[PDB]
Amino acid sequence: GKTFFGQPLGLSTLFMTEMWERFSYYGMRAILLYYMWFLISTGDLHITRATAASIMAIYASMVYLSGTIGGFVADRIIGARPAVFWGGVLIMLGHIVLALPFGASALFGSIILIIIGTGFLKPNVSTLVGTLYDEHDRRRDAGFSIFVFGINLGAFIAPLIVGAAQEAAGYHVAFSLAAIGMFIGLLVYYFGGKKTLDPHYLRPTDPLAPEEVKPLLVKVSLAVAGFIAIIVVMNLVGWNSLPAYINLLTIVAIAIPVFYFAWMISSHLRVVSYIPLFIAAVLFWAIEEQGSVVLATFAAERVDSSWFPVSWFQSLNPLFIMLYTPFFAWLWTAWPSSPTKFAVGLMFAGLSFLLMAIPGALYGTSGKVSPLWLVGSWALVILGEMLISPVGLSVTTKLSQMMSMWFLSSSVGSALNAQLVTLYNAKSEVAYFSYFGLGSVVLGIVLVFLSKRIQGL
Ligand SMILES: CCCCCCC/C=C/CCCCCC(=O)OC[C@@H](O)CO
Ligand SMILES: CCCCCCC/C=C\CCCCCC(=O)OC[C@@H](O)CO
Ligand SMILES: CCCCCCC/C=C\CCCCCC(=O)OC[C@@H](O)CO
Ligand SMILES: CCCCCCC/C=C\CCCCCC(=O)OC[C@H](O)CO
Ligand SMILES: CCCCCCC/C=C\CCCCCC(=O)OC[C@H](O)CO
Ligand SMILES: CCCCCCC/C=C\CCCCCC(=O)OC[C@H](O)CO
Ligand SMILES: CCCCCCC/C=C\CCCCCC(=O)OC[C@H](O)CO
Ligand SMILES: CCCCCCC/C=C\CCCCCC(=O)OC[C@H](O)CO
Ligand SMILES: CCCCCCC/C=C\CCCCCC(=O)OC[C@H](O)CO
Ligand SMILES: CCCCCCC/C=C\CCCCCC(=O)OC[C@H](O)CO
Ligand SMILES: CCCCCCC/C=C\CCCCCC(=O)OC[C@H](O)CO
Ligand SMILES: CCCCCCC/C=C\CCCCCC(=O)OC[C@H](O)CO
Ligand SMILES: CCCCCCC/C=C\CCCCCC(=O)OC[C@H](O)CO
Ligand SMILES: CCCCCCC/C=C\CCCCCC(=O)OC[C@H](O)CO
Ligand code: NA
Repeated sequence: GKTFFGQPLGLSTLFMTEMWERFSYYGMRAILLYYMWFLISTGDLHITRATAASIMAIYASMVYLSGTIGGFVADRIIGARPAVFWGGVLIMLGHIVLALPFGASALFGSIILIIIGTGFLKPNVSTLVGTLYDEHDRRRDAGFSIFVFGINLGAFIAPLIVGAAQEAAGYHVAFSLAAIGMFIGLLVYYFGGKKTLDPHYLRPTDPLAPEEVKPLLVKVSLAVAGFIAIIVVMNLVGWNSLPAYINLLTIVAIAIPVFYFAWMISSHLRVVSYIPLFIAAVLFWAIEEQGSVVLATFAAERVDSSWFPVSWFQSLNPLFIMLYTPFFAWLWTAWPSSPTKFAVGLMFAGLSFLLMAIPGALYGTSGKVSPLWLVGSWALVILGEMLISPVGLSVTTKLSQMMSMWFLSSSVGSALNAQLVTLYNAKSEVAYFSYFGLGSVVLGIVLVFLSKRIQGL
């Protein structure tokens, strides 16, 4: 029978939908920080570079958090297929906003649009992949792997294409390419979906019952009122700078999992066992998410890249994932506990940062070093990713609220980054990499020691 790599044909539509959406997202990620440096350098945007770095991290943190809500809105209110569509429209508008002839004044609107749009789309394209398969279809794992390959393909080519356009034709043209990529995704998604997706998913599959509407409304309104209350009090007492708002969002992103732990623990052994795994994932993702902030800074300031666009380094994360997956797929069938995998994963992340301490220690920080240092850094952190990422969902489910905590681990890690990356600068380079690299190796060794008990729990 006709398939797409052995899978139902609908996977082709969803593969390309996600590939082009990830193209738009990671094309933006690869130039947004440099764009803020440019807006800063012309006096248009009145922040420090450290705040610009902080923004990048909390942006990612909010995007991951937003994805924790989009499943519910689709399943219970609008349906999965319209969530992916309108989510894509919002993503597209978010890039259009940065393509328009504005400067710093458009940044917040773009960020809000992409936060909301990505939160609608990302959980719900993954849902639709599952809908391709009946309950006990054994292809299900294979289809999701092919899907993830589409994600990485889009992440790989976007910095190449969008980053080259940015240097040749300017930031506005480059962001317009991100919007067009999403537009392409919407075209394939809309017309391909009708031919291959079940019309059942045009509507919520668990619509709010009559008595559930009001409690939901009350709960949302109380949250909005509380948040706005905190913001007026912040402005009355004079905590109204941009870093003050970033600290508020940091606190919110960390509090949400902390309150969930307190809920489950006080309302038991397995849950206690998950604290060190969640912390290990948080720290892994912190380092991994710094590729686009701290390593991107290092790439622009300290690497000799005179002959190629410096945003291209952002292709190495997905490149290594793609290159490594055959070897790791063979390893998991030829061959370790998940707590051991997390600990070794954190150690590789720590090594990836220790490695970057060497060129400044050996050559000084005033010159430029070879791109191969960053190539080796991403090689190491992605090695850890191959250990932690394929199992993270599994371990957290082996042990609904908590299922979402796996996805929150990368939001918390990015929120931690919003604080940490403000410490990175030309003068702190070597100590920053040394401290956080060694610190992550040491905690990886701690988790190794704890790995047996956790295995029991
Ligand atoms: C099984 C996974 C393999 C990945 C391991 C990769 C480890 C990376 C080590 C760093 C090597 C790059 C540093 C060498 C370098 O910078 O060369 C500079 C020189 O070419 C310029 O004069
Ligand atoms: C049980 C472990 C909890 C995980 C928390 C992760 C670490 C969180 C905060 C560490 C912040 C202090 C680092 C400041 C620092 O010394 O950086 C060094 C460098 O910037 C200059 O020497
Ligand atoms: C597959 C299992 C991997 C197990 C690896 C065990 C740990 C490997 C290497 C530990 C090296 C950490 C040394 C850090 C270091 O020397 O930095 C010193 C520097 O920070 C002093 O300022
Ligand atoms: C300039 C005026 C714009 C007014 C906005 C109203 C837009 C109304 C319809 C736009 C056409 C796209 C709707 C299709 C849709 O609902 O997608 C969900 C599912 O994917 C349908 O297969
Ligand atoms: C579902 C969570 C929704 C949370 C919404 C609040 C998050 C809003 C923005 C993310 C943090 C970005 C703040 C910095 C920023 O917006 O840059 C604006 C320009 O710097 C203007 O100076
Ligand atoms: C609903 C269709 C949405 C499709 C994506 C929207 C992008 C469409 C066209 C992009 C045109 C934007 C040109 C960017 C631009 O003006 O460059 C400015 C230069 O810096 C100097 O003019
Ligand atoms: C965080 C701010 C964003 C808040 C947006 C969430 C919207 C909150 C409540 C929306 C109510 C959902 C529509 C109600 C509804 O469709 O009722 C139909 C029922 O299925 C039949 O009784
Ligand atoms: C921006 C978030 C602050 C809270 C405002 C969100 C509330 C938006 C809509 C709530 C309207 C109540 C929904 C009831 C409803 O329309 O259901 C109709 C039934 O389906 C009747 O057949
Ligand atoms: C949901 C309604 C609550 C109000 C809008 C939600 C936005 C949430 C957090 C705002 C944090 C981003 C602040 C953006 C900004 O430009 O602040 C910087 C100040 O202008 C510095 O003086
Ligand atoms: C699921 C629970 C959600 C809990 C969210 C609680 C957030 C409560 C308070 C946050 C207020 C702290 C922000 C103000 C602040 O830190 O100022 C930063 C700088 O010191 C100002 O210069
Ligand atoms: C599908 C594999 C195609 C070949 C690798 C794709 C390259 C994508 C991004 C490269 C990021 C920039 C790295 C620059 C670099 O590695 O140059 C190393 C040179 O040997 C140093 O002169
Ligand atoms: C268990 C997987 C670990 C992968 C091992 C491969 C990495 C082997 C050595 C990495 C050390 C990188 C430093 C190389 C170095 O410092 O050379 C610098 C030269 O001066 C550049 O000309
Ligand atoms: C298995 C391959 C792993 C390759 C990475 C090995 C990393 C091991 C050690 C690198 C740590 C270098 C620290 C450099 C340092 O802190 O020196 C400080 C100097 O005084 C410069 O301020
Ligand atoms: C010059 C560097 C100093 C040498 C450091 C290398 C030490 C390498 C590994 C130490 C790990 C200690 C093993 C403890 C352990 O694994 O416990 C066994 C159980 O499986 C733990 O749950
Ligand atoms: Na360059």
